Amino acid sequence: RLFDKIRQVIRKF
Repeated sequence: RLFDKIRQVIRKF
């Protein structure tokens, strides 16, 4: 969901 995107970023931070 809209979070699937909030997860990717974590990869960056």
